[PDB]
Amino acid sequence: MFMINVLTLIIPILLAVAFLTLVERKVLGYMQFRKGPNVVGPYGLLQPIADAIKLFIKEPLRPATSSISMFILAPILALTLALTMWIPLPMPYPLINMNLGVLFMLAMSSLAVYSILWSGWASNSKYALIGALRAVAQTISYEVTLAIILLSVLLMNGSFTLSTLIITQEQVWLIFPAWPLAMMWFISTLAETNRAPFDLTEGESGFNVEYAAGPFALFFMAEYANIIMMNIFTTTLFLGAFHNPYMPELYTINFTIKSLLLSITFLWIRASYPRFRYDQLMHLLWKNFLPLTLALCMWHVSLPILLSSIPPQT
Amino acid sequence: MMTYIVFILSIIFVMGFVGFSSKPSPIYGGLGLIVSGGVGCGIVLNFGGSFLGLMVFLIYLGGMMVVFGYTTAMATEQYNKVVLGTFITGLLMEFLMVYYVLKDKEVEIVFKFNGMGDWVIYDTGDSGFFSEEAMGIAALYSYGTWLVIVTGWSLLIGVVVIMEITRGN
Amino acid sequence: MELLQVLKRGLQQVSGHGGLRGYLRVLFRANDVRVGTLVGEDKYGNKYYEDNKQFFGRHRWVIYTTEMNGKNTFWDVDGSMVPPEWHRWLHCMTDDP
Amino acid sequence: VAAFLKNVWAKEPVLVASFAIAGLAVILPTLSPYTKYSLMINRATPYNYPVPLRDDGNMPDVPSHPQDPQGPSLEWLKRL
Amino acid sequence: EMVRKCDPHIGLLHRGTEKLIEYKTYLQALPYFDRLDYVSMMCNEQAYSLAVEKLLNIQPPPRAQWIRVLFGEITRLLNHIMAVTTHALDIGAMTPFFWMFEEREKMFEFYERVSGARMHAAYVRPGGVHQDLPLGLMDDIYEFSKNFSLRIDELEEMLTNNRIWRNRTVDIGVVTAEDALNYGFSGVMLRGSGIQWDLRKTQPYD
Amino acid sequence: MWFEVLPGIAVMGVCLFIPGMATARIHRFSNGGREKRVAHYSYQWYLMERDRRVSGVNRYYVSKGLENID
Amino acid sequence: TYKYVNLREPSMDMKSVTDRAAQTLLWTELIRGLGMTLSYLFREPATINYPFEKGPLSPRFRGEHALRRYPSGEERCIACKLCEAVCPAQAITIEAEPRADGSRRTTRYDIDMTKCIYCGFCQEACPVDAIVEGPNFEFSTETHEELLYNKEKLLNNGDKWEAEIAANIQADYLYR
Amino acid sequence: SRGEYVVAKLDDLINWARRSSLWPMTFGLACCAVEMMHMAAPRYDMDRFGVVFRASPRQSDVMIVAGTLTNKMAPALRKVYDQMPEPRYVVSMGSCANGGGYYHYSYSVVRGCDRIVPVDIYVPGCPPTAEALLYGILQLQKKIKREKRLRIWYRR
Amino acid sequence: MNLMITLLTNFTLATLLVTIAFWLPQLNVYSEKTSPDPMGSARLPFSMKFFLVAITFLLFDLEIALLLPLPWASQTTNLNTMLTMALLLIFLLAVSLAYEWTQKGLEWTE
Ligand code: SF4
Ligand code: SF4
Ligand code: SF4
Repeated sequence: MFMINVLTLIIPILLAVAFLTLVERKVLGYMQFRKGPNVVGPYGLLQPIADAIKLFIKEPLRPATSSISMFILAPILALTLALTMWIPLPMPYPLINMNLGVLFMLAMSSLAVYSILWSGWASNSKYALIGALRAVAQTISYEVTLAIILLSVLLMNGSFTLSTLIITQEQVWLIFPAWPLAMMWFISTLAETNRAPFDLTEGESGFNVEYAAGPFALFFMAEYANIIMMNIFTTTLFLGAFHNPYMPELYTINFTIKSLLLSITFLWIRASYPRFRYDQLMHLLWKNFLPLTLALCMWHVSLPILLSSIPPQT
Repeated sequence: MMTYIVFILSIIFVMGFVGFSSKPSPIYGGLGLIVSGGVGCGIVLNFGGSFLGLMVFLIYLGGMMVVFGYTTAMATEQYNKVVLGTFITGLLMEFLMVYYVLKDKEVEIVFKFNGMGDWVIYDTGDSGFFSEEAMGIAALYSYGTWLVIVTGWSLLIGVVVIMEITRGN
Repeated sequence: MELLQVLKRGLQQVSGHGGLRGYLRVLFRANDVRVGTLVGEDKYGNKYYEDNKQFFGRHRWVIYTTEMNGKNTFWDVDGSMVPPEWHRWLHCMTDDP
Repeated sequence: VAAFLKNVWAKEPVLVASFAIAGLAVILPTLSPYTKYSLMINRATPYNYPVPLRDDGNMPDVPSHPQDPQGPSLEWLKRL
Repeated sequence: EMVRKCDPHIGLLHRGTEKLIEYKTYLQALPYFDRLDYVSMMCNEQAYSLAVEKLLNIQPPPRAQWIRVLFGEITRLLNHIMAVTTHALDIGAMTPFFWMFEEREKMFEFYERVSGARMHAAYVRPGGVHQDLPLGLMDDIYEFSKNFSLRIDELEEMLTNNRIWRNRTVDIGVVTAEDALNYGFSGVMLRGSGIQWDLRKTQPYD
Repeated sequence: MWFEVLPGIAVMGVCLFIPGMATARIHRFSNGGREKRVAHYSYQWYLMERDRRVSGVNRYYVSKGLENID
Repeated sequence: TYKYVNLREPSMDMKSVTDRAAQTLLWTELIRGLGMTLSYLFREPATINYPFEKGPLSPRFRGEHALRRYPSGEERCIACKLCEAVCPAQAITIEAEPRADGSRRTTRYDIDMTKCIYCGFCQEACPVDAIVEGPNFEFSTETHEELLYNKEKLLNNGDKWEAEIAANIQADYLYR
Repeated sequence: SRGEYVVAKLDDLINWARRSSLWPMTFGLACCAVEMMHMAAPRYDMDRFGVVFRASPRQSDVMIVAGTLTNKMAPALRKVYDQMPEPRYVVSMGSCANGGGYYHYSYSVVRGCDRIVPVDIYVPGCPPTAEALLYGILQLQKKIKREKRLRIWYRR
Repeated sequence: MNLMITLLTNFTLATLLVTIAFWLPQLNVYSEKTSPDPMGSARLPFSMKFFLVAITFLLFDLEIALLLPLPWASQTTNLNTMLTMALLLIFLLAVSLAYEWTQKGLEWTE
């Protein structure tokens, strides 16, 4: 009975990321005065199926890897931490109701970089190793800023429970008292998933270029699942919906619409700006984002004390 | 066999230590340490330490072992009998302890160890409307003023020391 | 509301292809369902349509025949199936069909 | 002083905003009259059991019933 | 992360064009100049035509002179659209590449309606132009250029005031005026360094 | 025109609406037609175990009311 | 006769510097770029439906080569070898001999379509308008030797595309 | 029989999947690359056919040789072709890639790219128009559609 | 037991997908390739900046771990002491950041 719940959680994730590839192509194309795929299916609805069947019957590369264990294990960890990370999400009721769901998601965010590191190490090309090192550094820096922003927002919330965020946002959204934290959180989640304008491996090498068509597809599925879930996390954290305990479908429809709009905003940001340099995004974090994060952390530590606005523990 | 779950987890824990006590390679040693850290987080999860288990996942694995493997990737350039030998030896002694303490239920090496499950020594009470370990950590600012002061000064001094000694001039 | 006008335009686009079956046929063959003034048809069965309301490039089009010279071209439409006398009109070399 | 402040507001607005927010956070609790309300809100939360005292014979301030007029009141928290 | 030496290796597109010119007549050597700079096609025809007409001691008719300059400026719009949008495409701003290439396609219709080929026209020839403008061509040129000032503004909105684009370009490749002349730089490379020089203003043609 | 991208967004919205509706319906089905009980602390778990031990069915969701007293 | 791009001195008063600080603290120009892209989303795309729709072309278009005929059946080419003398890529090979009735006609007329640069010098050097560049461009093959046209292939192309080539010549020949 | 029908339907399915998701790897050598980018423009829009724009050579299906292949360049082209996963196809676009074109008699120009790599579709022109290259891509899709790999495997 | 079941299900789906992706076209028949990147012969040179930002991340992560239990700690009774210690922790974090800023620590990876 519970395995039915697990399957109905994990199979729509794969369907959603395939049609997210389709939606990305269509929305990106319509924003630059052309169309997306509309030939393969009716309005291109059969495009992800054709792409999947094409990618699963292509000849594997078989690179001359130094180690085969890390080469196998990097997609394993990537897909596992992409799919495990969806379970404490309160939509409006979570699959696993946990006391420290935010800390759980932050722990898997910190743990997800080993796929990049092992993919960079397993490839025999040292240029791929350099690219993997740069991607790892970017991910851990924005992990730091994600942790501080999450700490301040939860200090407004008062507990690490993810379902309590619906209760604390019943009157007004948290984007109204925490819009600088909202903006910086959105940019940090953009830079976490190697999303434009923070991707580097596409510009002048990639860490996962040596993988076959299948493992590259699995890395793509993991990355796009991370993108969708991060948008859902931003929706739950800052733009919470009205929840009726007798009609959960109202909350489901509302936050689904909001997270769809946020994912469309991700694709919209992808097609508007040039790429950052590596040192420029390091400058953006360590010299611009971090001082404001520390200042707003002090402000949100002191603000409930001076306003008699301390939230309950339970 | 379910009631020995923590004990079962503990086996994998010490098994993971023989993964890196033999020292095959820094990447494989890091992988063994990652497995051992996850198993230890599960062990402390089964005792009620949820915040400390997520401290293990967030700070040990995702914070420090990431830097360890990141520095490993800048050394031990990519391309034994002793590694497999001590791995087999350690596994054999470990299963000898397992078999003996599952046979006669009371062994000793340095201290007397009991062969029952971990569930016996648990508490029968309820903590109420709070987690005791959560408020124990939360008392870091209310009670541990001196500890906070010395830890913060240590971290600041560590930052100064780290950026000083790698200048080379 | 002018969205009612858009929905009405879609409904006459559905009804202008001789029903739902013809609408789905032209949708799955041409990936396009707009109706236009029938300029004519040749001996091979290709139907040539015009619609001056569209912008330059989409104002003239052709629906290819299903069988040409004994070859089943229901799905295998070809750009070289147009005869030259209609090839001059279709490529906007002249106004007169 | 005013020339320096306008200069750093011209070159580095991010640091100016961060320092202003930090200074506000460090000087505002000492001036707002609502910190004591936070203190007695945190004091009034009943995490434990209010274990009763044995009546020796002379305790006029302690109540004999929960609904008695004696003991602390909570009308201020009800109104605020 | 810094660069201390750059060694560009060329010769991957050495077709040996100027040896093949010696074995062909002056009319046959004209389409060779179309394929040298394949985004400035009609401008390279004019440079070759002006050299042959100088040696022939003849001059083009006044109407042909105005067509060459008019199609020279359309060619300048063709190159600058390619030189800017693909410059942003390599940087990462891929979106204005598709907007301006629709305007690049409309100017390709002007080439093919006057010469017959979309890109390599072989239109400007020594002595004038090969064929006259067809009827109604200049009406379409006026209709295109009337709306084109809006298209530059849309690209200018995406890049000029954008802080990411400036950070990639504010202090990159600074060249002095004295070193630009000695290194044989010309065009925008001299012009961007503050040197007041233009061949259409200093040594004018037709 | 721009509304041709809407079938993909509709499919994605259906696929994202499915897990929440499924979780809510499974929770209501497996817990006697009501919400799944949240046990975040030991006191709530003690209450849940007391209901399970008092129901006589070894099911906590079978709530015994005032009919079970003398 | 010259203008100074990027020689602007920004104002140092409090209003302009506060506007600049608000611009770099609230991301005004990034919102401007987002608004530009969002406005460009709701425009009708310029994508045509190939092969059901074709791009616009002029009757001067130079595509596939063809050999024309007189309106009596007699072929126009009289083996004068001007096209092979003017061809810059040397794609044309001509061999000629008098036929049975004594006319000057070709016996071999090959055009190497992989050498030809599609420049139209042959159709403008022909004194009888025999060789022409037709309007066809969808003639890609699967084998290299299929792009080596002989006299028979060019005559078949002329007989296939005469009904359009004659109209194009009629519409264009006054400019020549 | 049953097996012949099953392998025929499976061959049709894999043929549709391969031909409807072509990922090209262009070679930006010369003029014909500019015309390729004009085919990728919003007017003609290769991307609506499932044919993505500027795919990586490590995951691409079809290689489009657009430009002049010189003697200094051909080993790099052969290396790129050898490092491409099967099934792979080569499209020669323009006169330079087909038979040398204008520079056929040059000392440093490979007379046709078919001497280095096997070519499936020859697109003629100088440059061939964006409609012509799109027509060549569609003809390659038709050529992939009538493949008979599983029928040959079952018959052998 | 639910979390362990979910973890095992995610892990087994991941390895099933990896095995399918790594072995399904292996049964096809193709032709092999020879054993042969800009820096194949050159050794990898060490860069101090990447290691420096790694250790800076580690130290800031440790101070983040120290700063984390503030939501639980805000419910205390010594509110003045808790506020003072929280502000002191964030102030020492900012002091470490500013000292790394001043001594050219964030150079070329700013
Ligand atoms: S178009 Fe030019 S290159 Fe082609 S056959 Fe004619 S003269 Fe030769
Ligand atoms: S120029 Fe004309 S008449 Fe002369 S040989 Fe060529 S095709 Fe024949
Ligand atoms: S075939 Fe013509 S257009 Fe293409 S690269 Fe060669 S010279 Fe340029």
